[PDB]
Amino acid sequence: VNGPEILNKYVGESEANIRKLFADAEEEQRRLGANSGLHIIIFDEIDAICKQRGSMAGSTGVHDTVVNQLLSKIDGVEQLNNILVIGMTNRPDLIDEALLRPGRLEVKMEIGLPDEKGRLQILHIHTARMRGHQLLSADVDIKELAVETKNFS
Amino acid sequence: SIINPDWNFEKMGIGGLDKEFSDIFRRAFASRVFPPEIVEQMGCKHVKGILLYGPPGCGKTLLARQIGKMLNAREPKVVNGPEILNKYVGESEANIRKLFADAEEEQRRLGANSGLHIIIFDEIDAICKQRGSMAGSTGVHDTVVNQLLSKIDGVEQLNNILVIGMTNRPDLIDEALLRPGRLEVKMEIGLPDEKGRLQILHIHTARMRGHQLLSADVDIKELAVETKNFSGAELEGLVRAAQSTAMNRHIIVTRGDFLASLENDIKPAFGTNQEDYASYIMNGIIKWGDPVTRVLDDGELLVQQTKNSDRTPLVSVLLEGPPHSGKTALAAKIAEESNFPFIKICSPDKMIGFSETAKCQAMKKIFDDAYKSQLSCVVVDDIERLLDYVPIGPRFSNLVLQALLVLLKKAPPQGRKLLIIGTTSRKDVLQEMEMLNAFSTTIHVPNIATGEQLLEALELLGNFKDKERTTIAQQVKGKKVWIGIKKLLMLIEMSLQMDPEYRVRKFLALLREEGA
Amino acid sequence: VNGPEILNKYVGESEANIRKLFADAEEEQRRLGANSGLHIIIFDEIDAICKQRGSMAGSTGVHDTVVNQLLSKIDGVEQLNNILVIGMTNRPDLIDEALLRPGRLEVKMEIGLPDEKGRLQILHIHTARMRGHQLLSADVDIKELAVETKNFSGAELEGLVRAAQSTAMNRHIIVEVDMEKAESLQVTRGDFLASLENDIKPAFGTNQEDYASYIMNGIIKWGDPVTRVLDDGELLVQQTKNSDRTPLVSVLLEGPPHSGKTALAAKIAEESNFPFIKICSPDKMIGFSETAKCQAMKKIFDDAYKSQLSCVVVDDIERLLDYVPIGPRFSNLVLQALLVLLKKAPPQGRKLLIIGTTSRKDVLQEMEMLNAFSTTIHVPNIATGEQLLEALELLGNFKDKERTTIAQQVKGKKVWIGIKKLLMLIEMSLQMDPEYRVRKFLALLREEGA
Amino acid sequence: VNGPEILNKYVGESEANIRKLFADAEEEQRRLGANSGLHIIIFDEIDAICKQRGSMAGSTGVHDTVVNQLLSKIDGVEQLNNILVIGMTNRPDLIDEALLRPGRLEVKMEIGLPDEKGRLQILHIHTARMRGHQLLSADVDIKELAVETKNFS
Amino acid sequence: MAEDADMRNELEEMQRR
Ligand SMILES: Nc1ncnc2c1ncn2[C@@H]1O[C@H](COP(=O)(O)OP(=O)(O)OP(=O)(O)O)[C@@H](O)[C@H]1O
Ligand SMILES: Nc1ncnc2c1ncn2[C@@H]1O[C@H](COP(=O)(O)OP(=O)(O)OP(=O)(O)O)[C@@H](O)[C@H]1O
Ligand SMILES: Nc1ncnc2c1ncn2[C@@H]1O[C@H](COP(=O)(O)OP(=O)(O)OP(=O)(O)O)[C@@H](O)[C@H]1O
Repeated sequence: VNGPEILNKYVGESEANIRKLFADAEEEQRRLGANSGLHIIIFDEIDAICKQRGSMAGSTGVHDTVVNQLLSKIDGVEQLNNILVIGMTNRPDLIDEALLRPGRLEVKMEIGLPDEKGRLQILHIHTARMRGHQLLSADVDIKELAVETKNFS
Repeated sequence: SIINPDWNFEKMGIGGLDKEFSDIFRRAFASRVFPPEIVEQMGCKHVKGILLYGPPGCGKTLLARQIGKMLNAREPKVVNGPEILNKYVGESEANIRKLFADAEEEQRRLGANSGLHIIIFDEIDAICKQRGSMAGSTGVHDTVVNQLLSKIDGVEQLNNILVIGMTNRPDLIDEALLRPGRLEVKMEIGLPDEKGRLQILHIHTARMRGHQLLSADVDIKELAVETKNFSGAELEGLVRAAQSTAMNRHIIVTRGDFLASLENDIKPAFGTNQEDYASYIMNGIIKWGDPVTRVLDDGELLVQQTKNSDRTPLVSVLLEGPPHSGKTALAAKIAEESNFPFIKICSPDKMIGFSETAKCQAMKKIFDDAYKSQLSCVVVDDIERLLDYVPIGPRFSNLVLQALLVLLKKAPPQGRKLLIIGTTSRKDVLQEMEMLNAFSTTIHVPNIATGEQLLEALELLGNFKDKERTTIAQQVKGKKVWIGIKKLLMLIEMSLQMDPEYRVRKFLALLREEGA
Repeated sequence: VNGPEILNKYVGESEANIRKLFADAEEEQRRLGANSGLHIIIFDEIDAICKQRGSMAGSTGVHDTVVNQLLSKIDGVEQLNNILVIGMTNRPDLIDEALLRPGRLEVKMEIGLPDEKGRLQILHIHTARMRGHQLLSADVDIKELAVETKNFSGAELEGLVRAAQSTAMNRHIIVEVDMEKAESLQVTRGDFLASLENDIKPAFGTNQEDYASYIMNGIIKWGDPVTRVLDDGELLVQQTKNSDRTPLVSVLLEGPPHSGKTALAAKIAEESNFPFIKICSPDKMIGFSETAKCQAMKKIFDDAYKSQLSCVVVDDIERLLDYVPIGPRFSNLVLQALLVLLKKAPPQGRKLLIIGTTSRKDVLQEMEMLNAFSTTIHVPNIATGEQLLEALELLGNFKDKERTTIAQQVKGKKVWIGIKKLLMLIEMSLQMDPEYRVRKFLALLREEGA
Repeated sequence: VNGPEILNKYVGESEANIRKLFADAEEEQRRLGANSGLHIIIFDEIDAICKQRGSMAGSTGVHDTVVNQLLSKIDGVEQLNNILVIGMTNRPDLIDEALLRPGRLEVKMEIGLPDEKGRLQILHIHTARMRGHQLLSADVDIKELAVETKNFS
Repeated sequence: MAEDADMRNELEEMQRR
């Protein structure tokens, strides 16, 4: 799911487009208690869904109900053990400690520009498809490409 | 016959909170566990509400799940937050009423002697906010709130309900809904003390201990000593990660040893960060002379002045001087060496490109979080930037200033304490602007005044050696120097990147610029 | 009806569910004209429906239709006399006045907080069955509760009752026991736990323990001036209680900073024995835009006017209106509202007093507020060592030898400080050692004096 | 018409209730047309039923636009000289420009807060039955009461 | 935002033969 797309202007649809992600797995919990299979969820851009909630005022409360929903879902009264939730973004400082605390999102990770070494393995993969063909061999050495490409992603 | 509600509960599932469960129990469940022979002689209406407010963590929803899982009422109709809300009108409210309908049916047909019904509002703060001023004058949530509180204490005189609510912001809820009769008990469960924490960290470990696991070397008392404010659930997060480390250890009969030692550095906490200091103190601290020790032992003095005292729960201190003189670093070192659970920084670094109101809010948040815990030393860095001051024209952020100042003048709750710190590069504008009056005192941090100090600073750093250092010492003989060391270091490296021929002469030619 | 239950997604049935109400009584009115048995209605939280028809700012709702229909059906073309519509709300002003004019709703009687007499009856009811069934002990009569209950309202009044009987019930029940074992013992009295749980129940009006933050250390009688101040306060406060035609009174407690104006202000508020007190202070309202700050101040006073009596304590006015000495900038709206509210006359003999505080009179004199304040008070901070060390005795720290040690230095010389600073001075000096404590204190005391 | 009761969920019924409202009238127009019944309707609280043709009042669904059917029946191609409608409002300006003009709504006039003279006359009407009775309204001095009571109406 | 866009819909099918 892309964050910017589930937000509908008409109230109720925005938050209720989330419970669908969890409902099928909840039904699986009703049927199979502890031996169910996982159901993975991927929030591709979460910082639009979630931001720091307003405090001590009626104002600045816009778009907080969504957070109040999914926080209630992933650890609520119906203790739901079969789902691992992914989140991924580029602004890790906008998001609640209320969400980052253990039980909701246990671990935070960093993935950044790999390095010449990382690029080298990337090039091994995407070249290796051609290696499988074996057509794409022109005495092209990968170290040229690595040391030439310094910041590339 | 009559059926007892709880039936088999024996203080399991939680720990850390016994007084709080008791203060809920006597208020809510005592009237329901008692011989009803004399209850009508007593003329009591069974209370219809419980509220839980607190920070993230601290086990509130576990409490609420326990009461309703253990109990034999066996009728829980949890609400998941704004699940009520629907696009079409009338559905939002009727989704409330289809909760209470079953209970109201039972009560109508079966009377005073009846079973129980429980409703568990998770994150009540979204649907129920204060009527009258909300996202505009009218707002959307008037309907659901006026329905809810028309219903709980309504015309029907209904009993046979228990409404549990959870939230993180107890102030947003309206007094019409919080007053006695609808929701009586508003508990303040917060970070536990070491004795409570030990109970937590014993029950999350007993399921390991029943089987022979967790070799005897680990002592949970030490863990309770070195985990003062983990905000609850980070304890079981620690334990889960420890399971994980032992687990990927025995990979080609596992045990968990020194789990706290391994985990504590890795796990962030609501309280202090383990080490986020490197940004402020990257290169460490070199004491060049006596003023360093003077300011620093003054700091630890003023520190123990908080713990060992009453009737002054906070002491605020400005430690200022000319620019480039390590004002932030000394604050950080005071905080580090002082062994405070809630050390935090409010650096304008974090808050940039913010309107002054949002700046205010990101500054009040941390003080509220400090009011949670027992002790703290908060530090404000570069106040002249935090409240923007520009010499060319007098323009500043009134709102942030006023907030900061009253926050200095804010008596925290009974028992709690603060060691607020503030740094400036300029003090005269504050003398104009009334900030200094609020502060208890001032700690000047002089620039390097004498080359006699400078030379030992250089040997402490360890870059130059006796031969050239003789030359520099000879040149600085008798003259006075006015230099901040955060500028010095820059001059050092700007020297070292020239060859040894003109190394020292570039250094000294740049040095003589300042000259004051 | 429970208010909004009437509303439904389908169009025309929302108001049909209203029409279903009166279509059960109009038949009786039709066939038995006069002799009928008074069909009636009970609304609740009527504000959601039945507000002014121009509410489309934020609402954008069809509820116009609802109020038009009801407003039509009650008076209407057809006359039906045997209808009683009972309506109740906490926010009355949102209503459409057209349904509220006489003939539809003529009696708009509004209930008021129970007075110190009537709460006797309120408590007496809920204790009647008890003291008839020989539960309650005789030592606690209800007057002792009533006079202690300042602003308890209704459910807040009966809450302590229910909770105290619940505490007396709890004692019998008793942790890790497999069963909570209620020893079946009939003896349940509820003797003093009401007087305990007066601690536990805060009302909205005043919280007797919310003064700890302001008065942390209590009041110290360092000298005669503070006695003079409190005397002036009390003889100024008997004014409102025992007068007419001065229903508002307005004072200021000004003085140099760090002198503790707010503290003795709240002590005046206590010793006045008023029902209703407030401390309108910035320490709660921080980061509030000027409009929200002003509307909070107006909520304070619209809460006070409800009461027969009231006192308010405006704390650090200069910060309340965000005064800054350089490049003077000042909340214009807050100043204007704060000034108007001093000379607002409460409607029907209600008595209010305002206790303003600040560190500086000059800005108020320039802002034309001092004459708005009716009569002002100065707070002379400690100007003398002979007063200083007397206060130091009333504290107890810096015992006799240290007292004598500083006595020579300050007995014949000036010392101009406030005691807010004094506390912090002594606490800081006390840390290092007994021997070094007095010279630290004194060199510090000479450092601060410019 | 006790406010809106014509509105109903099934579209076409809201629009079509009015033909039932006018049917007997146009029947008497066509059959036995010269001397007629002169039927009347009261049509209270137009502020609910009529609006600015659906443009205003938010997004009022086309169910709201029953004004079109009303217009066409009162002054459309088929015309009626045998019936008159009445209107009653508290907020006339909210009505569309169309109806208020002649042929549809010929006469418009406020009912104002009456002067002292009219207030005396109305108070006299209510008190008259009691005054007629021998034992009531002694020393009441309705003219004094009138001059006392300034804006009551 | 333009919040409180709450709207209602009507039956127009009335399926019957
Ligand atoms: N007494 C306790 N001490 C420490 N951790 C607890 C305790 N009780 C529950 N936990 C942990 O708390 C989790 C669920 O309750 P939690 O504290 O997350 O609610 P909450 O934090 O108030 O809700 P929110 O996250 O919305 O603030 C469980 O996963 C459990 O591990
Ligand atoms: N007492 C001290 N002795 C030696 N070095 C110090 C001392 N205090 C700070 N430093 C050095 O200062 C460096 C950090 O500078 P810092 O960020 O404090 O500059 P600053 O004082 O904030 O200047 P500015 O206020 O202009 O930003 C650290 O790497 C640390 O070595
Ligand atoms: N007799 C007394 N008169 C004044 N203050 C006293 C007295 N006894 C004790 N105090 C102290 O006064 C303190 C409150 O002073 P307060 O905070 O009102 O001053 P302030 O208004 O903050 O000064 P400033 O406005 O300069 O900051 C209390 O903490 C209390 O210990």
